[PDB]
Amino acid sequence: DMVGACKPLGFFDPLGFSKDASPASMAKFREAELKHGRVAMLACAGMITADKFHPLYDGKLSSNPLLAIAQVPKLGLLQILLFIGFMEVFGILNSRRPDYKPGDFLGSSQWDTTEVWDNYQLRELNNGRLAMFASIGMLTHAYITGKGPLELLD
Amino acid sequence: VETMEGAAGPETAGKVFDPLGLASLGGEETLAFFRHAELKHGRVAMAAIVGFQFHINHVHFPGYLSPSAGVTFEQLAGVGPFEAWNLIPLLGKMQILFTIAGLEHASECLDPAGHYTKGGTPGNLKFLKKFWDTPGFTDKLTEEQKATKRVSELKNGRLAMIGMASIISAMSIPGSVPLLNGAPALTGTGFVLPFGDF
Amino acid sequence: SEFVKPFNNDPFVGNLSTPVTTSTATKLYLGNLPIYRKGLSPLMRGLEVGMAHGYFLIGPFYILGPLRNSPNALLVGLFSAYGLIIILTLALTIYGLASFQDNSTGSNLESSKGWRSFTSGFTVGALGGASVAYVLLNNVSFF
Amino acid sequence: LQGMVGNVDFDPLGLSTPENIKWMREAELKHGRMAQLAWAGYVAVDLGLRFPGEKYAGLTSLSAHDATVGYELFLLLLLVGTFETIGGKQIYDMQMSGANREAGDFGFDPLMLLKSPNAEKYKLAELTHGRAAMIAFSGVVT
Amino acid sequence: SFLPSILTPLVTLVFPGLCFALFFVLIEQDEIA
Amino acid sequence: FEAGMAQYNADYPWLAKYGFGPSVKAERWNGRHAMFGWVAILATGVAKSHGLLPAGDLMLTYQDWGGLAQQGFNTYISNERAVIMIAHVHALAVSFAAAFGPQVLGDSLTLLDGEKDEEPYPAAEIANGRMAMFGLISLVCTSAFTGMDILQIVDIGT
Ligand code: CLA
Ligand code: CLA
Ligand code: CLA
Ligand code: CLA
Ligand SMILES: CC(=O)O[C@H]1CC(C)(C)C(=C=C/C(C)=C/C=C/C(C)=C/C=C/C=C(C)/C=C/C=C(\C)C(=O)C[C@@]23O[C@]2(C)C[C@@H](O)CC3(C)C)[C@](C)(O)C1
Ligand SMILES: CC(=O)O[C@H]1CC(C)(C)C(=C=C/C(C)=C/C=C/C(C)=C/C=C/C=C(C)/C=C/C=C(\C)C(=O)C[C@@]23O[C@]2(C)C[C@@H](O)CC3(C)C)[C@](C)(O)C1
Ligand SMILES: CC1=C(C#C/C(C)=C/C=C/C(C)=C/C=C/C=C(C)/C=C/C=C(C)/C=C/[C@@]23O[C@]2(C)C[C@@H](O)CC3(C)C)C(C)(C)C[C@H](O)C1
Ligand SMILES: CC1=C(/C=C/C(C)=C/C=C/C(C)=C/C=C/C=C(C)/C=C/C=C(C)/C=C/C2=C(C)CCCC2(C)C)C(C)(C)CCC1
Repeated sequence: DMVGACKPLGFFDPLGFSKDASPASMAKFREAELKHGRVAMLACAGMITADKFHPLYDGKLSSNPLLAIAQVPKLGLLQILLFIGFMEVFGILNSRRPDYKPGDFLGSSQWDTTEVWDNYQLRELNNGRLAMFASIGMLTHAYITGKGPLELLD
Repeated sequence: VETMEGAAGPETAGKVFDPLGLASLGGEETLAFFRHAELKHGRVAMAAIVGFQFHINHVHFPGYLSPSAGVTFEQLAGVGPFEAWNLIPLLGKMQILFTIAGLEHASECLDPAGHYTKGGTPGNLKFLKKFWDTPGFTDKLTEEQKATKRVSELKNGRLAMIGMASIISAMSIPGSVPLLNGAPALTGTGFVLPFGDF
Repeated sequence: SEFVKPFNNDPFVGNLSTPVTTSTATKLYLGNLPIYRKGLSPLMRGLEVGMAHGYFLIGPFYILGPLRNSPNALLVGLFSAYGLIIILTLALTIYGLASFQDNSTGSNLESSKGWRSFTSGFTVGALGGASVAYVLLNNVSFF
Repeated sequence: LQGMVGNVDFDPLGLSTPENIKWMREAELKHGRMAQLAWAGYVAVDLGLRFPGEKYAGLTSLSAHDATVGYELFLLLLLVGTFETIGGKQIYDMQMSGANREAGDFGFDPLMLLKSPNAEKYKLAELTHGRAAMIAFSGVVT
Repeated sequence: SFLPSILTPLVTLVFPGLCFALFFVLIEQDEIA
Repeated sequence: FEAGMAQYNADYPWLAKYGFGPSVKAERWNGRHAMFGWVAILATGVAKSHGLLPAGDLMLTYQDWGGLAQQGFNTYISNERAVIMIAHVHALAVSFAAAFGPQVLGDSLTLLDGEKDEEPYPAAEIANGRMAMFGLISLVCTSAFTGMDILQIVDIGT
C-alpha cells in the first residue's frame, strides 16, 4: 500500500480516512504529509541554527523566530515566496503527470528499488512527523516566552 | 430566469422581475454567475446584519484581541461598527482577508461537477465538506423542504442586503433612511477601506 | 536497489540514467524551459530566452563597471548590455548561416527560417529585458 | 478588408493591407479601450471622485502624473507591462508567426457575455465607444 | 583630432569582428551540391 | 552598368545573395537613410540656432564618463557631442532591433533573405535617394576642398 506504517504505532489510523477515500485522495494525503514533514524539518533546522548563528543581515536580526521574519526586508520575503511558488508549480506539474508517486520528485518507479528504499522512505516520514510536532512547539514557545529554542534551553 | 427559484414570488406578482433585462446580457452562464453573486451577497449581508447587531449591542469576546499591540475587543466595541475594522491590526485584517480568499478560491475550484456557470449549482458550497451545516442539522430533511428553505434563503438575503445598504448609507448620506436616522449607534464611517489605508 | 541504470534500456550508449539525468524534477524543469517547451514557436522560444538573458546582463556592467562610481553608471551598464547583446545576436546569425546552409522546412530550430526567427526573438527580447532592468534599477526606491 | 466590426470604406490615405489589417485592428481596439479608460479617469478626477488620502487630495489630473510617478504609476506600469507582455506573446506569434485568432480577442470573456444573442452588438459598441472616447480625450487632454 | 576616436574602434573592433565572422562563415560553407 | 553588376556578382558571389552590394535594396535603404540625414542635419541646424543642444565650451570629465571622456588627451569632447552621440545611439539601437529583429512591419534589409531578388531599377524614392546621396557627397566634397565647414555651408546656401 504505502510506507508510513511503523513499529511504535503500527498502521495508525483511528478515524478512517484511508478507507472510503479515492486513490487520488490518498495520494493527496501522502503528498501533504511529505510536504508538511519536509517544511517542518527545514523550519526546525532553521530555528536551531539561527538561534546561535545568524551572520546574515550584519547579525542584527533577532533570534526570536516570530520577530526575525518581521525584521527581514520585503524583497527577501518576496524572493522566498517566488522560490517556494516555483517549487510548488513543479509539484503541480508532477501531480499532473500520469506516473505520479506522491512526493517523489526523484521518479523512483523507474529503478529496481527494494525494501531498503521503503525503509529509507519511512525514515524520512518519521523524521518529518517528529519535525512536524517540534516546529509547532518551537513557534508556540517563541510566542509564549519570546525566546527561541536554544535560548529557551539556556 | 424562469427556471431559477426566485422567479416566482407573491410580492413580485409571480414575475421574473427584470426591468432592465440584465438576464439577457449573456447565456445561461452569466445568469448563473448573477445568481451566485446574489446568493453570496445575501449570505454576507446576513452575517453582516448579525455582526452589526452584536456590535451595536454590547456583545464581544472577553480578552485581548492583539496582546502585542494592546488592541482589545472593548476598544473595538466603543468606536462604532465600522471604525472597529480600522482599529483591528493590519496583520489580523490580512489573516481574515487571506482566509476569505482561500475559501473563495476553494469555492471556485473544488466543485466536482464543475463551475457553477458550467455545470455546478449556483450557491452550492457543500463540496467543501461540512463547511456548511457543520453541525449537520439539515441532514434530517429531504429535497422538498430544502427547496422552500433555499427560497427563504434568497428572500431573507435580499432583505438583508436592503438592511445593510440602509445602515451603510445612513452613515454616509445623513438620514439616508427615515427611522434609521437617530444613530444612537450608527456612528462614524459608513464604508471602510481594505487594509485600513490601502 | 540500483539507482543508476542504462539510458533508455541501452547499456552501450554513452550515458547513464542517474537521478540527476532522468528524475522527474529534471524532466519537468528541462521540458518546461522555453527551448524545450511544447507548442512554442521558434520566435516565442527566442523571445523568452532573450528577455531572460537581457534582464540579468545589465547587472554586472552596472555594479562592477569602470563607471560604477559615476552618475552615469546605469546608462553605461545598459549600453554595455546592448553591445554584448549585439555581439550575441551576431554570433547567433553567423551560427545559423554556418549550420543551416540549405533548408526549406521552417518552424523548427534546426532549420534556417526557424533559427532566424529564434535569433530575431532573442534580439528583441534581450533589448526589451535590458531596458526593463534599467527602468527597475532607476526606480529601485519602489522595492 | 470588406467585412469587419463596424466596417465602412473610411480609408483616406490608405495603409491597411491584407497582411497588416489584423495588427491595425488590434491597435485600434487597444487604443480605443485605453481611450475609454483615460476619458473616464480624467472626467472622474476632474469631477471630484478621489482616493482617500492627503497625497491625492491636493492633486489634479494635470498634476497627478508627476506626483504619482514614484509609486502609484510605477505599480500601474508594472501591471500593465505584465498584461501587455502576455498580449504581446499572442500578437507576435500571430503576426510574425503562426496563429488562428481574431483581433482584440485576448480571451477576457469569463462571464460569457459573448454567448448573448447580441454579441456583434457588443463588438460594435466597443468599437464606436472607443473611437468616441479617443476623440473626446484628444479634446480634453489638449 | 577626433580621427583617433572615430577610427581606432572602427578598425580594431568592428572591422576585425566582421572579418572573423566572415572567415568563420566562409570556412563553414559546404561543397556546392 | 549591368555588366559591372555581373562582374561584381561574379567576383563576390556570396555577398551578392543577401543584397549586400550594388543592389536595389541597398540603394533604397541608403536613400532612406540619406533623406533622414538631410532632415537630421537640418534638425541639428535649427536646434543649434535655438540653442537646443546643451552647448558651448563645456567639456566632459574623466569622473563622469571615464576613458571615453578622453580628458587629458588633445581631443576636447563637448556635452553637445555627448548628447548628439546619445541620440545617435538610440537611433542605432532602434535600427538594430528593426533589422535583426522580426520583420514586424515594413520592409526587410537582407533582401528579405528567403532567396528573394533585387527588383532592378510610388517607387520614386530611389530617385530621391539618388538626389540625397549626391547632395551628401557634394557636401563632403565642399567641406573637404573649400574647407567651409558643414552647418555654415548649409546656412549660407539656405
Ligand atoms: C602599416 C602602417 C600603419 C600602421 C601600423 C598604423 C597604425 C595606426 N594608425 Mg594608421 N595610418 C597609416 C598607416 C598605418 N597606421 C596610413 C598610411 C594612413 C593614411 C594617411 C593612416 C592614417 C591614420 C589615421 C588618420 C589614424 C591612424 C591611427 C592609427 C593607430 C590606430 C589604428 C587605426 O585604426 O588606424 C588605422 C587607420 C587608417 C586610416 C589605416 C589606413 C590603411 C593602412 C595604410 C593599412 C596598412 C596595412 C598593412 C600594410 C598590411 C596589413 C597586413 C595584415 C597581415 C595585418 C595606429 C597606431 C589613429 C591614431 O592616430 O590613433 C592614435 C588615427 O586616427 N592612422
Ligand atoms: C497534517 C499532516 C499529516 C498528514 C496529511 C498525514 C497523513 C497520513 N498519515 Mg499521518 N501522521 C502525522 C501527520 C500527518 N499524517 C503525524 C505528525 C504523525 C505522528 C503522530 C503521523 C503518524 C502517522 C502514522 C504512524 C501513520 C500515518 C499514516 C497516515 C496516512 C493515513 C491516515 C490519514 O489519512 O490521515 C489523514 C490526516 C489528516 C486529514 C490530517 C488532519 C487530521 C485532523 C482533522 C486534524 C489534526 C489532528 C490533531 C488535532 C493534531 C493537532 C493538535 C496539536 C498536536 C497541535 C496518511 C498518508 C499511516 C500510513 O501512512 O499508513 C500507510 C500510518 O501508518 N501517520
Ligand atoms: C577571470 C577573472 C576576472 C574577474 C573576476 C574580473 C572582474 C572584473 N573585471 Mg576584469 N579582467 C580580467 C579578469 C577578470 N576580471 C583579465 C584577465 C583582464 C585583462 C585583459 C581584465 C581586464 C579588465 C579591465 C580592463 C576592466 C576589467 C573590469 C572588470 C570588472 C567588470 C567587468 C565586466 O563588465 O564584466 C562583465 C561580466 C559579465 C557580463 C558576466 C560575468 C559572468 C557571470 C556573472 C557568471 C554567472 C554564472 C552563473 C552562476 C551560472 C549558473 C546559472 C544557473 C544556475 C541559472 C570586474 C571587477 C573593469 C573595471 O571597471 O574593473 C573594476 C575594467 O575596466 N577587467
Ligand atoms: C529559471 C527559468 C525561467 C526564467 C528565467 C523565466 C523567465 C520568464 N518567463 Mg518563465 N517559465 C519557466 C522558467 C523560467 N521563466 C518555466 C519552467 C515555466 C513553466 C511553468 C515558465 C513558463 C512561462 C510562461 C508561460 C511565460 C513565461 C514568461 C516569462 C517571462 C516573464 C515576463 C513578464 O511578463 O514579466 C512581467 C513584466 C514585467 C516585469 C515588465 C514590467 C514593466 C516595466 C517596469 C516597464 C517597461 C517600460 C518600457 C519603457 C517599455 C515601453 C513600451 C511602450 C510604452 C512603447 C520571463 C522572461 C512569460 C513571457 O512573456 O515569456 C515569453 C510567459 O508568458 N514563463
Ligand atoms: C481549501 C481551503 O480553502 O483550505 C483552507 C484555506 C484557508 C481559507 C486559508 C483556511 C484557513 C485558515 C488557516 C489555516 C489560517 C491560519 C492562520 C495562521 C497560521 C495565522 C498565524 C498568525 C500569527 C501571528 C499573527 C503572529 C503574531 C506574532 C507576534 C505578535 C509576535 O511577533 C510575538 C512577540 O510579540 C511577542 C508576543 C512578545 C515579544 O517579546 C516577542 C515577539 C515580538 C516575537 C481554511 C478555512 O481552513 C480553508
Ligand atoms: C421605516 C423603516 O422601516 O425604515 C428602515 C428601518 C428598518 C426596518 C430597520 C430597515 C432595515 C433593515 C432590515 C430590513 C434588515 C433585515 C435583515 C435580515 C433579513 C437579516 C437576516 C439574517 C439571517 C441570518 C443571519 C440567518 C442565518 C441562518 C442560519 C445560519 C440558520 O438558521 C441555519 C439553519 O440550520 C438552522 C439553525 C435550522 C434549519 O432548520 C435551517 C438552517 C439550515 C438555515 C430598513 C430597510 O432600513 C427600513
Ligand atoms: C566612374 C565609374 C563608375 C561610376 C560612377 C559614379 C558616378 C558613382 C557615384 C557614386 C556616388 C555619388 C555614391 C554616393 C554614395 C553615398 C552614400 C552611400 C551616402 C550615404 C549617407 C548616409 C545614409 C548618411 C546618413 C546620416 O549621416 C547623415 C547624413 C546625418 C547624420 O545625422 C547621421 C545619418 C546616419 C542619418 C562606374 C559606372 C561604377 C564604372 C567604373 O567604376 C567607372
Ligand atoms: C531555477 C533555480 C534557480 C535559478 C534561477 C534563475 C536562473 C533565475 C533567473 C531569473 C531571471 C533572469 C529573470 C528574468 C526576468 C525578465 C523579465 C521580467 C523581462 C521582462 C521584459 C519585458 C517586459 C520586455 C519588454 C519589451 C519587449 C519584449 C521588446 C520591446 C521592448 C519592450 C520593453 C516593450 C536557483 C539558482 C535560484 C536555484 C533554484 C532553482
